[PDB]
Amino acid sequence: MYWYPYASGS
Amino acid sequence: MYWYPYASGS
Amino acid sequence: MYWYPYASGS
Amino acid sequence: MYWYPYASGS
Amino acid sequence: ADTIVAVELDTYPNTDIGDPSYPHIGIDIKSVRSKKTAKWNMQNGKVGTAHIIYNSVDKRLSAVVSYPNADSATVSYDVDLDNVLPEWVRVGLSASTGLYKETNTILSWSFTSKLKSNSTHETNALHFMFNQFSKDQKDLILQGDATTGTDGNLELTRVSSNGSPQGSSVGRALFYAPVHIWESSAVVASFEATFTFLIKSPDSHPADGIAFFISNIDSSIPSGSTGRLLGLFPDAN
Amino acid sequence: ADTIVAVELDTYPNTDIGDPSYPHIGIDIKSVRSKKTAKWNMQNGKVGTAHIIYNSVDKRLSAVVSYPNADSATVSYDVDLDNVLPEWVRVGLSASTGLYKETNTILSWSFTSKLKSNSTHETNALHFMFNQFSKDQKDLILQGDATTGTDGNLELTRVSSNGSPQGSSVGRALFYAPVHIWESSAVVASFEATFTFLIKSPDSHPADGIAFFISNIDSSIPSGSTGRLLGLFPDAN
Amino acid sequence: ADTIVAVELDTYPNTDIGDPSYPHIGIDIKSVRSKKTAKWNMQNGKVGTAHIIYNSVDKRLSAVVSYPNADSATVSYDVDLDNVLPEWVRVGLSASTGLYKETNTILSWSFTSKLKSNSTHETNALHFMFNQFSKDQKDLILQGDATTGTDGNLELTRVSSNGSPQGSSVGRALFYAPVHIWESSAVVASFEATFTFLIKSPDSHPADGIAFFISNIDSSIPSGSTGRLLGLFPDAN
Amino acid sequence: ADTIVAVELDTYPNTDIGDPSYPHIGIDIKSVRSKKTAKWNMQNGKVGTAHIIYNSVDKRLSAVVSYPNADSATVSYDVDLDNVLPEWVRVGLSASTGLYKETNTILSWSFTSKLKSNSTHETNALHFMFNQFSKDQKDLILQGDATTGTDGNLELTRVSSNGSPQGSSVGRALFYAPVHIWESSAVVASFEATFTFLIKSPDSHPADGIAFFISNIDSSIPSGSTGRLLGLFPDAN
Ligand SMILES: [Ca+2]
Ligand SMILES: [Ca+2]
Ligand SMILES: [Ca+2]
Ligand SMILES: [Ca+2]
Ligand SMILES: [Mn+2]
Ligand SMILES: [Mn+2]
Ligand SMILES: [Mn+2]
Ligand SMILES: [Mn+2]
Repeated sequence: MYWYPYASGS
Repeated sequence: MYWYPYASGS
Repeated sequence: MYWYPYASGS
Repeated sequence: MYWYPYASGS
Repeated sequence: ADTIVAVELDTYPNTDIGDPSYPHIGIDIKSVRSKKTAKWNMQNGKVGTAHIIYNSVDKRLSAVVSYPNADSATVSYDVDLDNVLPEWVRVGLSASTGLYKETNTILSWSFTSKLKSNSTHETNALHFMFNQFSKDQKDLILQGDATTGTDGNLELTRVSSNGSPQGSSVGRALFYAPVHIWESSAVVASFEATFTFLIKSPDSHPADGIAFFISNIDSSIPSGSTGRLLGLFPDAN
Repeated sequence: ADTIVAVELDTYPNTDIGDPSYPHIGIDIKSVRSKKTAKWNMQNGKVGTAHIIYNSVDKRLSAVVSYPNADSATVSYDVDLDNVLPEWVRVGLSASTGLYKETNTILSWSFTSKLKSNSTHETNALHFMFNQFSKDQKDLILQGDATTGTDGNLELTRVSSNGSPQGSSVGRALFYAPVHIWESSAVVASFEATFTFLIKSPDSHPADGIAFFISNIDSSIPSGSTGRLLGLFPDAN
Repeated sequence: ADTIVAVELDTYPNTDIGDPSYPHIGIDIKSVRSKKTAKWNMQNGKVGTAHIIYNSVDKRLSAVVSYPNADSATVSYDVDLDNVLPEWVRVGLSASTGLYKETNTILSWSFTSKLKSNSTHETNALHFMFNQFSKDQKDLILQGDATTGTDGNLELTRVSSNGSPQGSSVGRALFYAPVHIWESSAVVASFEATFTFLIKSPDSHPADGIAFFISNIDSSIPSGSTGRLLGLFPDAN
Repeated sequence: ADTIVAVELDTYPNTDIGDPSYPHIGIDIKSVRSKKTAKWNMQNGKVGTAHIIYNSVDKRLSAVVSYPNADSATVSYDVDLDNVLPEWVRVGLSASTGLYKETNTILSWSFTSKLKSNSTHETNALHFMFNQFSKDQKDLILQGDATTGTDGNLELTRVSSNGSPQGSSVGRALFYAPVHIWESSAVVASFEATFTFLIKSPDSHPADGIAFFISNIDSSIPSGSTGRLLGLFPDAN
């Protein structure tokens, strides 16, 4: 979770 | 000793 | 580590 | 068959 | 009624209810009429080995049965156990005899169950292994004619003073603790069972078989389930 | 009454009944008056680990309790469990609070038991591992104020909705299936239990502790065994 | 050359050689051109888990890759390893970067292999579990840019002192002892590998991936197998 | 030289170097002159079982040797293996014959090693189990006259075309992968080995013994270590 491409759970 | 019905073995 | 009696490692 | 030296057994 | 899933080692063919015309191993889902079978070259008088496995990734239940230095019987069937069983169940062994008989002796039994949940390395596991059974086996639930202690083995059905099998007999042995076989928030659920057996028939004509089963926790021997029903089902439907 | 054997993590010093004047870990044999203790640098709020081991060869019960990147506390005691416990027992975790309180949270718990009988490699074994407890843990027997479900942990004693421990609380959790702990002819018998706990306290000094115990199968919380008695003993004899 | 079998966690889509146009997990049999793939919602910066399983009964190789409280990606393939791999192999982890990079960190890795020969319960087994790697891990063979020691992790590809991944890097880690993967008469053969990885990338899209592989004992990194080749294959055939 | 720690099953008494006057089992620390022994009722022609255990909490090395339906020999010795062995070692079996001979046959061999470090649940483990040995056992290092494949067993010393043991013979078998037996930042380090053997002497006079040992990774058979030296030590000092 610094950050991430096509991502995020809820 | 004590053998079986029909399928093979010793 | 909210806090603790006779404690603390290093 | 094939028994031993000195300590007991079958 | 009960919810039964079983892997049967059928020694007597009752072609009047679906049995192929020879000894076989099969997978039963809530019915004695196997969903899939495989001819098994049963060998009277010899100690054999049964191996059952299942994983929630493939959702395929497989079983292997073999004798030392001989070919093996194998049977598989795709099934989502989530839609068939409750999440908490009990596991055991069942066997029976009827007009014809055999000794349904269990020499050893082990089982392993693993559940990995919706978390990093969150695995629950249960494992038990029996290589000899004591007269008083407090961790086993003995139903019907099942008994333990006779030479460190588990006799699932009646046997006379020294080895003669009796007809019309039913017995089961379930592990005392309930088992968490599946969960919703589970990444991978798997279990594997193994047991060595010795089916013997003084006269060269055996029946009826041995089965490894999974059921609801309160399962008990159905009324009149001796013989062809392997102490698992109430009727032949 | 009950036959108990326990390794306690005593957080409060009850010098009025034998407790050394400082937090400690000890080995109790049928009495809250430890046969042997060891200083323990308990750490409020930190997750810790306890490791209990025993083998019939050395007949020595040992325990290790430690916190990450900190020193360990060790305690051993020579004891022949054959002459103390019945051959079939039940294992579990116990905890309590009194005037002072603390949370007695178990994050994971595992146990392994092996019985090698006097026969060409004939081992009986039991093993269970809990990395997360569910709201309905059917393979566990919860007694007293014990509950499972929150964050997937086992809370041995009462905790408020917000997370504050409550005074005068007792709780125990025992594994459902009986455990064959020893036998007359076992070449080797051994077991090892492990569990991670989290003890937090809002008030000054916390109390009263957590304990791993082995008891007769039908054991239950003695009346008034809250506080200094850790829910294990009826009196301080 | 080398005989390879691998389950890859492909982070970059190389449509020019078969890769579906999105991050995916796949099963490679002697070729970087996956015999079967599955979409994978890779999550930059999050610790994930990979689970690979195989058994000789079903002859089906399966893999599960997931992140906590997220969905899983699954992929299976029917393959008879008897006719693909020599009976003695070496197992390991491989990873790489090219123009784009990512960290290929392994936080833990375990493997279990069981070979049940055709004899009254005669099982051979191997099992290792690494929860933390040391600076001098003598039971591991590190190839290419692979290193162990930092935070007790295995860093498969180059990482700067500050923690930034480097481009054009290849690394592999193989367990020192050979593994008897199959046999002519094994009633049942099976293995399961598990490992948690942490893939982080500073630039736009990360690359190129991590892979679990099985190879001939004397295998080594092919020349120029950085980037799209995952340090496993010499060319893209 | 080498650093050897061993548990010997001495069949021939060489009272000229310390042996008590009868078959015994003993613990050797860098010398063939056991630090502690125990009379062992060796039974020629029978398959026996050896069980070795050790944990860093008690720092006590114990061994049990028994035959089915017979008494057992037991020997223990307090020793901090940290001050004796390097942290990476190799484990194996050794045996020899001299003027007198016996068959030093190994029917099975298993070993388990666990290391819990300065972290929450950070355990490294190694486990291998051999129930049958193949002609080509690539995961074993055979030294001296040791051979495998003969009926699925491991013959540690020369045996004629069908069973006659040879004099003046030495052989060893070490597990291929190095073992991390201890660490500084370790909370609990433990290992346990088990092997079944069959020592037979055509003439009713056997010698010289079998030993389970731990040594530096590069250990090899000392010059002239046949007979009384069990292929472990260069002299009788
Ligand atoms: Ca039938
Ligand atoms: Ca107290
Ligand atoms: Ca790619
Ligand atoms: Ca000697
Ligand atoms: Mn049938
Ligand atoms: Mn106390
Ligand atoms: Mn790909
Ligand atoms: Mn000696």
